[PDB]
Amino acid sequence: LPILGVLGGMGPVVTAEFLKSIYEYNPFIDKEQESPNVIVFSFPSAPDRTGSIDSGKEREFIDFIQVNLEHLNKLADCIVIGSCTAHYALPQIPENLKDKLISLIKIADQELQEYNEPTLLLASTGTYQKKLFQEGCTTADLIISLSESDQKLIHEMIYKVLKRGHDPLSILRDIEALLEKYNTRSYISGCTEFHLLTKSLKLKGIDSIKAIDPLSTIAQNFSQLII
Amino acid sequence: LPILGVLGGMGPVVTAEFLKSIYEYNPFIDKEQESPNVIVFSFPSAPDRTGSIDSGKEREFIDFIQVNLEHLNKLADCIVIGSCTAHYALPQIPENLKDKLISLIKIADQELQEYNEPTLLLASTGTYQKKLFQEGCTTADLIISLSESDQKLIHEMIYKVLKRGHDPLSILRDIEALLEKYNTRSYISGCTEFHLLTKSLKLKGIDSIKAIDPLSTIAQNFSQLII
Ligand SMILES: *[C][C@](*)(C(*)([O])=O)C(*)(*)(*)([N])C(*)(*)([O])=O
Ligand SMILES: *[C][C@](*)(C(*)([O])=O)C(*)(*)(*)([N])C(*)(*)([O])=O
Repeated sequence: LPILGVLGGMGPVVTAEFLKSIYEYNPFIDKEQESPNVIVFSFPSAPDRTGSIDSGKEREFIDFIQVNLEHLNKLADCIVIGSCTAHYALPQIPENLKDKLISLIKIADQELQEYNEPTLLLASTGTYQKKLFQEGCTTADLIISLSESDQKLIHEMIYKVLKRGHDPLSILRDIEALLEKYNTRSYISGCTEFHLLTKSLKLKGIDSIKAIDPLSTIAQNFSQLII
Repeated sequence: LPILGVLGGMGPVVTAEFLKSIYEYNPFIDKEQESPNVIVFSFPSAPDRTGSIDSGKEREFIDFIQVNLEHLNKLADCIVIGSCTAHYALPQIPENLKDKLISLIKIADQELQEYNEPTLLLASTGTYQKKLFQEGCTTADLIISLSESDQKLIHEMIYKVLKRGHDPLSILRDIEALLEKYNTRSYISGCTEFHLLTKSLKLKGIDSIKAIDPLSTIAQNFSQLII
């Protein structure tokens, strides 16, 4: 009966891998009928998120979301947007469409409250420009913001490696480096692509790092979260 | 602009992995905007397909499809059902809903015509009961039907291993065995789960076997097939 709608494609590789996680972390006992009921709107054609801010038409982007939320509100019970940045348009949307919503920022916020140690916000320059975490989280004093320099190095990783579907473990060495620099053993997948990393770490059984990955957190607690 | 709708979840593991293939086999050059626009209805709760035939209510199952096709006809340009068996309900659906459809049986049929050697139809007992390939394919004389005995051994693989998300390569030895028995170096993923195998073979670079996997064939030729 209960159905999740996912407005994704903003990271189509991640979008796919996220759905894969949902069934990985909710494997049925006897019958498939048991398993999670998901709807995925995978639209890569969504106007570039970090590039919609740096041009005149954020107007075009907000429309995209509104249109697709109007659809998903009918077909789903709960709704998730598979892009953190993308949440920046939610001020502009009428409150009725956001009734079913589950903020990736709120999920990250709760996770960080329980973990309760300083944690590095891994996000692109454009994700940071929107200040979604600094405004949105109650646990904001525990968030370590990257330097503008390192935000661009993370922009490289996301777009040049992760988004292109290459092995997430390749960037691991560069991420371990940052973690020592900013002096934590933990990260927030500000940019959703780090769902891909989060998995690859768990797969390798590398427990040295604590990952606050909202998409993992959703997948795992699907049975609870979806009403 | 062009959008594919996928009525899936009949194999939720496959459904996820299929979407992953779409982006694996259509990796963008410069911008993600380029990439494939997909909608996925992943509903595991679809009444058991092989078990809907062996009870009174195939009536319940046909409704499920019709309802979801009515939806997808609005939101998509082309439509695919992520289950071969599931095509057995298409006689009962009004022709207007099937205007956008892409038959997994037709795709398998074309592929087999070009390959043009005897090829083993790997499918469950229930998939066979519906005789979808024997009636649907023009290339039907090239299809080698499994023995009823071996259909149940494939039922085991599908449900006990593949559907439960375990490594598809584990069954490989048992599949190589069948291929030698029925005396081919080729197979048809009658049951869609063998998308999972098809990938795992390609990943390993095992070219000894020729796989007629419709879901691979769709993913690869997305740019062409979707109008
Ligand atoms: C901005 C990035 C994206 O996917 O468009 C990032 N993954 C995000 O939104 O969190
Ligand atoms: C019957 C099986 C299923 O997925 O329900 C098989 N994968 C098929 O339909 O091809």
